[PDB]
Amino acid sequence: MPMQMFMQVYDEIQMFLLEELELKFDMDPNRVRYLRKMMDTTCLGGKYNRGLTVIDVAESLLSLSGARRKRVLHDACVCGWMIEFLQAHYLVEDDIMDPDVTVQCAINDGLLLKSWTHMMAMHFFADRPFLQDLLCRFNRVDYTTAVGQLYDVTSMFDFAEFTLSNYKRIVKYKTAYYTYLLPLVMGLIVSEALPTVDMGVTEELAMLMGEYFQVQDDVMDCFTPPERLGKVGTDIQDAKCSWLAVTFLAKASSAQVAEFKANYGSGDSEKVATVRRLYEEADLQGDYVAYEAAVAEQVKELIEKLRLCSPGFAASVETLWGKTY
Amino acid sequence: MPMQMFMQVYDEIQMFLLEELELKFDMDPNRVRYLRKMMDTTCLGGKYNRGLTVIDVAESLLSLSGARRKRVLHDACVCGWMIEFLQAHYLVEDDIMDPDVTVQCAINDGLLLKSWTHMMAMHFFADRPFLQDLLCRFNRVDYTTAVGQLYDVTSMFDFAEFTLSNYKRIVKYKTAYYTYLLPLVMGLIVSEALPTVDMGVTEELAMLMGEYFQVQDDVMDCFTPPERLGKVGTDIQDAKCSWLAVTFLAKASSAQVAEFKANYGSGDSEKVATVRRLYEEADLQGDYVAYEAAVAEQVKELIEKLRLCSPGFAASVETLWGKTY
Ligand SMILES: NCCN[C@]12C[C@H]3C[C@H](C[C@H](C3)C1)C2
Ligand SMILES: NCCN[C@]12C[C@H]3C[C@H](C[C@H](C3)C1)C2
Repeated sequence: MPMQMFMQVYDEIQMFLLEELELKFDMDPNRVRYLRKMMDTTCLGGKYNRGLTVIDVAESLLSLSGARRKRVLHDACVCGWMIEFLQAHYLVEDDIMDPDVTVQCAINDGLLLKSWTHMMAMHFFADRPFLQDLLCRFNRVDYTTAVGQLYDVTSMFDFAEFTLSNYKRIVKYKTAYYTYLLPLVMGLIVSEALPTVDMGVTEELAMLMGEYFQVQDDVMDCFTPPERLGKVGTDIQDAKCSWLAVTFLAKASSAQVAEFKANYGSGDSEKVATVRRLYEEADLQGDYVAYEAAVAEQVKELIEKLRLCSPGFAASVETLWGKTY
Repeated sequence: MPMQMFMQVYDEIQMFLLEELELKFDMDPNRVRYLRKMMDTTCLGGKYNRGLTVIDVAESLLSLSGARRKRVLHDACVCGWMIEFLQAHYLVEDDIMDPDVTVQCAINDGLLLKSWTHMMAMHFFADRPFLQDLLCRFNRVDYTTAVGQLYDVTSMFDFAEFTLSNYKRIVKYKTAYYTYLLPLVMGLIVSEALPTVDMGVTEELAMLMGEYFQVQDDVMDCFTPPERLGKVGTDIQDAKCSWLAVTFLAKASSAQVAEFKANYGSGDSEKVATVRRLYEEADLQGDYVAYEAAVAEQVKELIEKLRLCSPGFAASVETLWGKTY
C-alpha cells in the first residue's frame, strides 16, 4: 500500500504537470513526451526513502493523534514527490558538474525539476492553510543544501579545513537537512502537528542520522570494491574532506601526514593505493566501528526524549533510523 | 532618488543575506567575502530596467490611488532586486551553457542566486499579506522562463518550427514574462492594486513590448558590428530561430531557401556572410522597420484601454515602453 500509493500519485502528478504544459504553456506533443521521458528518467529508479518517510510520518500522526485521512495521506505523497523531484534536481546538477545542446538540455532539466516542486505544491495545496509555511521551509532547506554544496566543493581550497567539526558542517548542510529533516517536517505539516514537536531534538536526530549515514558512505567509498558499491570510489582522487581523511590526520605521524599530503587528491592508481595503505595502517576501519556505535547510541537516546511529548512521531523516526542503521 | 534608493536597498539586502549566512549557516569570513564578490559581480553593472520598473509602478499607484508610502516603496525595491537576482541566475546558467571547481562554483552560484530571491522575500515580506501570492506568481514566471528556454534551445531539432507563431512563443515565454510582465505585476502587488487592473491588456502589452524588443535585438545581432553591439553576433552560427530567419523563409525563393538551408548554422565566416547576403537581398531591414511600426501602434493603442480603468498604472507602462522604443 505505501509504495503503490506513492506511485499512483506520481502518475497523477506527472499527468497534471504535462497537461498543464499542453493546455497553458502551448507545449507541442513531441516536447511533452520528451519531458515525460526526462521526468521518468531523473525521478524514478531510486529507493524513495525520502518520499516514503513523509508517508510514514503522516500515517502515524493520524492513527496516533475519515475524509481528513484521505486528504492527509494524499498530501504526504505529494510532499514526498516534492523531495524526490528536489533530489532529481540535485543529481542533474551534479552530473553537469562532471553550442552543445545536451548540456543546454541538462541545465534546462535541472531548472524544470526544481520548478516542478513549486508547480506541484501550488496546485495540490492551493487551498491548504499550510501552503506558505510549506514553501518557506522547503525553500529554506533547498538553500541550506546549496550552502552545504559550497562548503563541500571548496573544502580543499581557500588541509586546514580537514577537521571533524567542518566535516559535520558539510554533512549537516549538504545532506542531513534535505534527506533526514525535511521528510520529517513535511509529514508534520500535512498532519498539522508542526508546533506539537520539539524541533531541537528532531533537528539533532536528523543531523546525527545523516552523520551516521555519511561516515558509512565514506568508508564504503574507499574500501568497497566498485562492483559491490555500485560505483567507482572517487573521494581520494577528488581530495574530498571525508571522514577517513579527517580521522586519519588527527592520529597520523608527521611523516605519515607528509605521505598523505603528497598522495591525496591524485588519479594515479599508485598514489590512491598509498592513501588506502595509510588508512589501513592507522586502523581507521576499527575506529569506524566504534564511531558509528557512539552515534547509534546518541540516536537511540534522543528518540526517547522525542516520544515523551510526541509518541507517534517517534515510531516513524525509528523506522527512518532503521533504514540507515 | 530612484536609482540611489535602489542601491541603498541593495546594500541592505546584501547585508541581511551575508549576515544570515554568518549567523545562522556557520559561514566563515573568507566564504562570506567570496559570496559578497560573487553577488556584486553577477547582480551589478546592468541597467536595472526590470528592477526600476517595479519602483516606477509603485510610485505611480501611491500618488494616484505617509507611513504606508515608505513601506510600499521599500517593498518595491526588494521586489526589483528579486527580479535582478533572478536575471543574474539566468545569466550564470547561460554562461555554463557556453574535477573542475570553476564549473562547480558557477553551478553553485546559479543555485544560490535563485535561492536568494526566496530568502530576501521571506525576510522583508514575512509579515505582508501578499507574501504567498507574490512567491506563487514569481515562481510561475520563473517556470515560464525555463519553458521558454526549452523552446529556444530545441527550435532547430525534433526548419519546420521556424515560424512566426513559434518565434513569438519563444519570445513570450523566454523573455517577455519575466522582463516585461513580472516587473509590472510586482509593482501592483506591493501597491495592493492587483485585482484593480485588466490583466488581459497588461499581459498583451508585455508580450508585445518583449516582441518589439526582441526583433530589434535580432536585427542588431546580425548587422550591428561587434564593437557597437557590445558583443559578437552569434545567431546565424547557432542556427537560432530569429526574426530574420523566419521572415526570410516566408519571402524567399525555392533556391534561396536551399542556399539558406545549406549556409545556416555554421561558424564558417563565408557561410555566415552568405546568410547576411541573403537577408539583405530580401530587404529584411526594410520589413523590420514596417514590422516595428505596426507593433508600436498596437502598443500605443492598448495603453489607452488600460488607462480607461487604470489611469496611474498606464503612465509607468508608457515609461517602460519608452525604455524599449
Ligand atoms: N551521466 C548520466 C547521463 N544521464 C542524463 C539523465 C538526465 C539528466 C542529464 C541529461 C540527460 C537526462 C542524460 C544526465
Ligand atoms: N564568461 C563570464 C565569466 N564570469 C563568471 C561570473 C560569475 C558567474 C560565472 C562563474 C564566475 C562568477 C565567473 C561566470
